[PDB]
Amino acid sequence: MLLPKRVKYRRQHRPKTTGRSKGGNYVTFGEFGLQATTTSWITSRQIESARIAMTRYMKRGGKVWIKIFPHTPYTKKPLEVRMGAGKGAVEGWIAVVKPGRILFEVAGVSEEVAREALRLASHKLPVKTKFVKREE
Amino acid sequence: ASLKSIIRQGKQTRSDLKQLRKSGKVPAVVYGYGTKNVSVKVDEVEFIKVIREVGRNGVIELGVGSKTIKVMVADYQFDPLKNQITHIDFLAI
Amino acid sequence: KIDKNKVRLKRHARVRTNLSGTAEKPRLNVYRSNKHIYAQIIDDNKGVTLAQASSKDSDIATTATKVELATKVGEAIAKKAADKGIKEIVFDRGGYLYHGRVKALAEAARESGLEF
Amino acid sequence: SSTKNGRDSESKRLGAKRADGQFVTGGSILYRQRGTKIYPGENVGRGGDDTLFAKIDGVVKFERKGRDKKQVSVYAVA
Amino acid sequence: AKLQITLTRSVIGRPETQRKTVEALGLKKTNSSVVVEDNPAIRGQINKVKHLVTVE
RNA sequence: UUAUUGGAGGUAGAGCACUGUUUGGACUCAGACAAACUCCGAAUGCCAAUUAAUU
RNA sequence: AUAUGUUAAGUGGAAAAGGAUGUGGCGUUGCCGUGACACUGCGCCGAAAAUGUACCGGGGCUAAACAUAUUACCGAAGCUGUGGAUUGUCCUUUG
RNA sequence: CUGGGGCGGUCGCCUCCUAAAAGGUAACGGAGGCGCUCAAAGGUUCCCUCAGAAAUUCAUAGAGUGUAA
RNA sequence: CUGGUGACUAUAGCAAGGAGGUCACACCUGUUCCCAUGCCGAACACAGAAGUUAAGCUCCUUAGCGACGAUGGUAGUCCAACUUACGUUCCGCUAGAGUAGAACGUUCCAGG
Repeated sequence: MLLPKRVKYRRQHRPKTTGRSKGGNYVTFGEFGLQATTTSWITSRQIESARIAMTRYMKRGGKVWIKIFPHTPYTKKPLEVRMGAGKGAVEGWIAVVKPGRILFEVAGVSEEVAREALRLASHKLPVKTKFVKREE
Repeated sequence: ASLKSIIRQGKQTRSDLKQLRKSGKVPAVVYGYGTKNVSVKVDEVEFIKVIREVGRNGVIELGVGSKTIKVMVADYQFDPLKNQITHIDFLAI
Repeated sequence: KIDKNKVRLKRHARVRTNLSGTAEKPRLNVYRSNKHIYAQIIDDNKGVTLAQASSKDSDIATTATKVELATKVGEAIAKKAADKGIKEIVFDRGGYLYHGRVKALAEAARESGLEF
Repeated sequence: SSTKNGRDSESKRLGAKRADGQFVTGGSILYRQRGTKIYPGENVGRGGDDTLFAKIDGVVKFERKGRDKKQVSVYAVA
Repeated sequence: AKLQITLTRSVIGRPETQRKTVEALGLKKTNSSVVVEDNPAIRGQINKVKHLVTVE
């Protein structure tokens, strides 16, 4: 789906989540975009699900950009283990989406088609989003 | 043509800018070579109405001291979550 | 062209960290050109000079112009410095190999009453 | 399900030992370090294990050597 | 002198640094007051414990 | 304890100038991520002066 | 109690994604009284558990609620008034 | 020692991160190494400047520094 | 304005154009001698008919690359108070733009 080909350290801390988005708030690559207004971890699973939805709606006529990427790995432990005896094993890969960040961008379609596509993509993501267009 | 702009003198405490930005006025600075650092107040309703006519990087008419000196907009702040302007750096030509 | 005088200043910098950087002073700084040879007594607490002597200050008699002129220059500096009351010197060779002309400027100043 | 980590060294108490503008005696240590984060100025010497000590007794002062480098110096009192 | 300082709030539940400044001001028990010449150094102490003390 | 002065240090933040991860163009341009990245960088805390005003 | 607004669920007096011609505000446009929307305040559905009401302490209240701003009072072994006891330090009076 | 004990792992030293810009700072928290080697891989004096890309040019250092950082 | 030698955070540079000659600085000329190349008078070092500004070098104009860099705003935060992320006071970045900016400078010797 999406993950680094190699990371240097397999077991990192969890990333901070309080605050606001530091960069990537503007619709740079395309015409319309979907903006996040709530902090969360976006796994590569829901990224690859939202992308399938958004692209299947447009019938693969327009162009789509994904402005986020799962870099940080999170670990989990076996089902009945007691606390202690080391760290877990790697489970998935996340991105941190704080309020402001533009998640997906779409270009090459009408306004209403992109609005419906970015509506149907935002039902597979665990955050609340809104529809923005390129800052006039 | 000419737009009135009251000057904000002295230190603007954080609550001053906070309760002004919740009312429809934005700080701004105007400088260049000859006129420098008149921290003034600019309205958010007329500024958008003039930027809709002249553009983002055009020449925006503004009265620096009840007079037009063909000030040009250099850069501006903007928060993506509310669609409200934050600040303008008004380079004088 | 390696610009011979520029490769001399790197060597001089490497020379001049243990010499009037923590050591005895004044310096007797020399300088070697294609034709002449210069030397001056310097102190570095202030940064001022106390003597001068050259191979072009009317020391010429048309001898073997390169080594003997160094000897005359050294004698002149040694008689100047003992005038003002300076019987102590550290010899900064300036990054020239201590051989021939610089060696002659040095060993012709020891014999003239200026003891390293 | 043991762990393979769990050993660490013992912290060498490094850093500065004498503040700026302070009087120090003829042998006091001024800065522990590995390598030279700080250089010896004047009346300050460097030990075989990188460390900065005062050679005489006077006021200690931290200056800047060139750019992106600093040094420590001891100066004569009175 | 000037600057009559009166302790208004207790110093129970306040950090130790705030308690030390109140002792330096000379204030002792709650509702006690002192008179001190105005300085730039006395103004700083009152500012640190400004919530606890009342100045006139 | 405060206020005036000087100093050591690299975290919050931000940034891509090194190390690594990363998206879309041309044949280098834009855009992002980092406890064990830093060209940068606080507020405070700390060390002092042999300084004052309180206590 | 005084002044100006909000809401109508008994919210207040538990809980999310998401859904909606509930109602107040400001703003901004498109056709001449009707449409679009932008950001907002207060709500409403989502909302199912075991002895007994049972998620205000009770009665009871839509004002005895919420927001905004003033003027009083109640309230502690705090502080102060009066009397007394012990230990100190000052000497206005070894007081 | 031990998120009860047993079975498993660990026990001394060095270097990073956690560590919150002085110093110190824990967990069966995250990563590695040591139990040496050198008679010149030691002292002193002179001289020199690298990797890599196309004997020449570019190069600020991207090399090397016995052995981890 | 020339030379030697120190101090300075590239406002001190890199790059591109123009000017300057043997009074200074170098190129040069060649290995008799001092010394030298792990091969090689290329360097180092020794002595110097004669010639040139070509290169080095010093100076002049450039804001292309670097280095420097405000005010305003933002992020972040010590303190306080509400209570779960604000709301009041203080300090206050980074980035980016307006800008300095094609160095100042001591002591000696010389044509002056």
